[PDB]
Amino acid sequence: ANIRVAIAGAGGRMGRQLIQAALALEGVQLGAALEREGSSLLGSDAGELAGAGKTGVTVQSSLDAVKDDFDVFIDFTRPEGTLNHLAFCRQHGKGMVIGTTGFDEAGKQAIRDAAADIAIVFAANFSVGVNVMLKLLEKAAKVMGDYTDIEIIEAHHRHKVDAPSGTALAMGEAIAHALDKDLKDCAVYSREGHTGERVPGTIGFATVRAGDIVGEHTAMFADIGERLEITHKASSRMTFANGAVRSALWLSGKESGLFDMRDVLDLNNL
Amino acid sequence: ANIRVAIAGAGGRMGRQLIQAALALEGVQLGAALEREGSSLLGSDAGELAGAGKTGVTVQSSLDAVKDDFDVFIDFTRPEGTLNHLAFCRQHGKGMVIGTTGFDEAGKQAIRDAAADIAIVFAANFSVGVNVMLKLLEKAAKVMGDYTDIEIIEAHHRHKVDAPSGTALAMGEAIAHALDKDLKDCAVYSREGHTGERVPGTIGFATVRAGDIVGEHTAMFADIGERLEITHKASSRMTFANGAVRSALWLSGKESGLFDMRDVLDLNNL
Amino acid sequence: ANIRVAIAGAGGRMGRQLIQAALALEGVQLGAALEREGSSLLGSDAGELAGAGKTGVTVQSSLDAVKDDFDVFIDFTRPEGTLNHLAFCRQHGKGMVIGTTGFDEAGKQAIRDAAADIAIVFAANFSVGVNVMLKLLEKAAKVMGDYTDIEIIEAHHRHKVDAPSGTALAMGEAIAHALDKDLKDCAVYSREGHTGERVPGTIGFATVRAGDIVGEHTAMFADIGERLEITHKASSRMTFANGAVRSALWLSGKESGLFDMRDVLDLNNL
Amino acid sequence: ANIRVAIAGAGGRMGRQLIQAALALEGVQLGAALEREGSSLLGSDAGELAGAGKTGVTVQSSLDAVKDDFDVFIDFTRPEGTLNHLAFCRQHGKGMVIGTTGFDEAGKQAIRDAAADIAIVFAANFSVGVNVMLKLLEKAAKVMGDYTDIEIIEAHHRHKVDAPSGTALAMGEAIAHALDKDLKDCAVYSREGHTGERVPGTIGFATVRAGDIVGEHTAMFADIGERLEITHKASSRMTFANGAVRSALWLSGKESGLFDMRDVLDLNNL
Ligand SMILES: NC(=O)c1ccc[n+]([C@@H]2O[C@H](COP(=O)([O-])OP(=O)(O)OC[C@H]3O[C@@H](n4cnc5c(N)ncnc54)[C@H](O)[C@@H]3O)[C@@H](O)[C@H]2O)c1
Ligand SMILES: NC(=O)c1ccc[n+]([C@@H]2O[C@H](COP(=O)([O-])OP(=O)(O)OC[C@H]3O[C@@H](n4cnc5c(N)ncnc54)[C@H](O)[C@@H]3O)[C@@H](O)[C@H]2O)c1
Ligand SMILES: NC(=O)c1ccc[n+]([C@@H]2O[C@H](COP(=O)([O-])OP(=O)(O)OC[C@H]3O[C@@H](n4cnc5c(N)ncnc54)[C@H](O)[C@@H]3O)[C@@H](O)[C@H]2O)c1
Ligand SMILES: NC(=O)c1ccc[n+]([C@@H]2O[C@H](COP(=O)([O-])OP(=O)(O)OC[C@H]3O[C@@H](n4cnc5c(N)ncnc54)[C@H](O)[C@@H]3O)[C@@H](O)[C@H]2O)c1
Repeated sequence: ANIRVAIAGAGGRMGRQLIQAALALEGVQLGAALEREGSSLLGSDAGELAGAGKTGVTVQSSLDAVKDDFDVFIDFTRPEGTLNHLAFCRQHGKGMVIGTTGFDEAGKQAIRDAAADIAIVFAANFSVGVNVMLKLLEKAAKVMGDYTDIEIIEAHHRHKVDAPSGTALAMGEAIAHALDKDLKDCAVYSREGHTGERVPGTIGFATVRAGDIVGEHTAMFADIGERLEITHKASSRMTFANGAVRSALWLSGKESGLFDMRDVLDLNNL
Repeated sequence: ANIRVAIAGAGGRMGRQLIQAALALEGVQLGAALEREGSSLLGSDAGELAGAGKTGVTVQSSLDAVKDDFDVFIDFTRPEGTLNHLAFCRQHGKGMVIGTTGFDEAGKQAIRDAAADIAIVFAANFSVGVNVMLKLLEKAAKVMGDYTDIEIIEAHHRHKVDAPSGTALAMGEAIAHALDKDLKDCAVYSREGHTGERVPGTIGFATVRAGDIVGEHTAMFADIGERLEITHKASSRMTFANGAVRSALWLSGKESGLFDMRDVLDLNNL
Repeated sequence: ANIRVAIAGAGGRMGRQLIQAALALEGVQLGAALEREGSSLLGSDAGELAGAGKTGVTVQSSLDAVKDDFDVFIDFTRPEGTLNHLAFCRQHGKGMVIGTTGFDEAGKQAIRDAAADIAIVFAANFSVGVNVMLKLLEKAAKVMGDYTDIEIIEAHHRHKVDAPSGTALAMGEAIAHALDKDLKDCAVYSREGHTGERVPGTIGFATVRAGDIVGEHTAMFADIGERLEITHKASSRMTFANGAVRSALWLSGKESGLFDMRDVLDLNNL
Repeated sequence: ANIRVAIAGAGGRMGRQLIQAALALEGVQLGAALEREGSSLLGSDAGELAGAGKTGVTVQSSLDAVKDDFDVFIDFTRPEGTLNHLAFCRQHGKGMVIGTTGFDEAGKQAIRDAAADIAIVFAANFSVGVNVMLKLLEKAAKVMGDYTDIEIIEAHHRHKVDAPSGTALAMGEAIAHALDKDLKDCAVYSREGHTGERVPGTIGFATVRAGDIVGEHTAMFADIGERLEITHKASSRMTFANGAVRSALWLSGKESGLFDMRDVLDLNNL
């Protein structure tokens, strides 16, 4: 019952979860369900896709076709698709929640630029948990980070291709900044053979790849005699679907500006 | 080389660690080393006790004997001993770092009262780690605490007699307050047989007792799809010795008032 | 391409997973797909249900209807349903893989009795992982169990109603037997207030209930100076679907007898 | 009250623990306490060193001086020292428990050779826990190792110089053998940048270095839907002192042969 949303990528891993997350969320209605033209346009929506009910909400291929059908557009697709939707939403004040990744500089640039006519939440990671952990780790670095050893460990399924995750990296920068240094001057990503002694001031990263682990991140601050650990474990991708939808909702009343989860979660004044 | 400290309880589990912690700390000198009269007054100090060097600093039995020998008094003994030292330090402006526990109301009351003539740091738990975790858990409860399930797990050695630790309890109150409720209205300490379903809004506590674990505390905030955990592991009692000494030092320049670790660590503005 | 299986409960939480697990497994074909008569008999199978392909394999309501369609019958339904299927399979030598739980003594009794005419794998827990852990914990108890403190911790989602899980309980008995004692003479399930000291020889159990955790079990053997932990984490119910299907397959060539996972996994000679 | 032992290295990190472990153990008496000639020959033993009692047992510098004073010799010193003691014990049938590491091939060779005249327990790691875990991990690999991803994670204090520990390496070989392959053909020790996908069949190792962690080892076997983890956490070096002393005792009645913990712990028939 409020704000309607459109879900681009409706049959992809993220669009389904996004449908379930949307229904399930209150204060949000499911306006449109896009997919691209050429697929089996997998039975005009419903629980069709999102294994849910049925919903007279049926998947489509046309942006202008639905224009009056949603208020906020949520995208977890591909940079190229995004940029198109971006142009349309921008044309007709339609807010975006964007979680597609891998833009090039030009990519990102359109986004900030579309951001003065529409309201956009753009974020790398939409898990609330993760966004809080990043805030915590700062504080934490404030008082313990200094004199404590700092090591980040992250585990992911056997098909993740980049080591150490992007979240581990953000964790790393979050801290290094806190200590007001540069991640690049103090990071160590590998430890094989005779290393000699751990170097004070660095931030080691350890990386585990196995099974279907969706994502676990732990930050450690070790002194002599005690350890503080802050771990975030994602159990399923619903974790981002939930936080995308929460932000769609938060966009309510919002005319324009570029935002992220700190904005949504008000981690700022926190 | 600065501020000298006296260490009451010099041959007890805490007084040794406290000697090592003191030497090792910089900006602090070891002025006096008390024990009570009647013991083997275990070879007038040194590495004697604290397995350290030797130090022309030799253990004693007389408060007035050392009065000019230390500036700050650190006590991890017994309420009764404390109250005495308390009276002496109070007489002659001598600051206290107090970590003795188990006062009765009258106990605590003398303390606050001695607190207008001398400067005292009185704390239940002097581990920095723990004190930060407690600050974090609040913040955390702020944004996730609400709609997330909250469970505290703590492990301790097989001779701890009270379940769930005092730290778990403080963890619990730290949160419940954050959510602005009462720990007493929402706590669950045991789960045996047919419980039926977990009740939204409660804070379960699980308690593990085994071996020589000095102390591990984990707070969990579980949603559907993700978990944030904040764990503090004490590896040795040096963790409190360190933070007692850090507070002794912090007391420098301090005339009077009652304080604790939030004060020492400035967790306040944090 | 081999052995066909029928999946009773085809639209329940377990029957879908069981369909996916079956296709995906090799050396196994999907013969029949039952549901009971009266439901929306959720579109005669396929990826219909198990979000899979389509499969000319369509859900049904009639046991005799499919009799020539499967070789082994897999049941994760209700005791009452089971007992029926049981009678049919027993009539016409059809092997069972049974994972339905909660029989009464009479229940279990039919099962052992059907077991001399057909081959049945009956198990409480069909996760391979868990079945290995239970074997390990014995061995383990053999050499460390004795003089080490033993504590079992288990976490499950907020709608589990019985504390401490059935797996924790089996873990407990697995050990107690190893030490050749009785679980009932040495178990402790709760620890609230002044407990006094941990009692040598007992097996404490700690129980965590939160979010959507599907199931985590940890067994601890703590001495002075070291801890051995054996943890099994279920990430999704596919873990049992997989092991049910593996047993269906194992049943190949098997005329009759009652078996379980130790049999399937040959944990016996292990 | 039985078997006396001599402890070479009596003031080193290991010799003290070894004294405490010895007294504390029953069925073992403390015969001699060596150190080398030139040190402060730290007050002829007692709780002197091992912070224990006093013991008319006083530290020495002469092997022949004590020859009638102990039955079994325990060494955690240096290869060079070892080789000497080795020659003496060999001369006069005196059993050895050896935990000194870093021999060269010639080193090891003397040992096996001294092993036909005296009885020696020679082991890299004397923690019982670790020795059981290694046995478990085999079994485990037997049934799950194959099709599961295998990752070893180990943490150690900030002054350990070799990555991945020797225990992680032994863990690795223990498994690889189980699967009957070669550790060297399937190990991966580092994961930095674009790795591409995890390769089936390898054994990744992740390495954490921080604070004063004495040693934590975890072996993981991950499938789709479940994980089995076997973790061993050393809390203090007493863990090896205990197992050295247990082996000294086990040596009782033993004339000659080369042995290790599997022998002591009978992990063989296990
Ligand atoms: N930021 C976050 O927290 C977060 C989390 C998870 C994934 N993601 C991102 O979300 C996106 C979705 O990934 P996914 O796992 O759903 O995988 P996927 O392959 O299932 O997603 C592809 C989806 O996008 C649609 N799409 C592709 N190209 C398109 C085009 N040109 N025009 C229109 N529709 C197009 C596809 O039709 C499909 O629906 C990715 O960019 C991923 O990087 C982000
Ligand atoms: N607050 C913290 O973070 C923290 C942490 C650990 C322990 N503690 C507390 O510190 C204290 C020390 O415990 P401990 O493990 O050292 O055990 P312990 O038995 O070793 O401590 C006893 C010490 O106090 C001395 N003492 C006892 N009674 C005395 C008296 N009447 N007058 C003078 N000296 C006296 C004893 O002589 C001995 O030195 C306890 O109160 C404990 O509750 C606090
Ligand atoms: N042993 C294991 O490792 C294991 C693991 C998980 C669950 N289980 C068990 O498997 C079963 C399935 O649970 P579920 O989560 O799929 O939940 P569910 O509610 O989805 O399962 C019910 C399914 O059984 C069918 N069914 C019910 N009554 C029937 C009847 N009289 N005749 C025929 N069909 C009938 C329903 O139609 C439905 O398909 C339960 O008994 C559960 O205890 C066992
Ligand atoms: N195998 C195990 O499980 C295990 C565990 C821990 C350490 N270790 C080994 O045990 C040994 C002890 O290490 P440590 O931490 O006690 O450190 P350390 O520096 O305290 O040990 C040195 C000790 O050996 C003595 N020593 C040195 N050279 C000697 C010589 N030539 N002749 C006689 N005495 C001599 C020193 O006097 C001192 O007592 C090392 O080899 C270490 O690698 C083994």
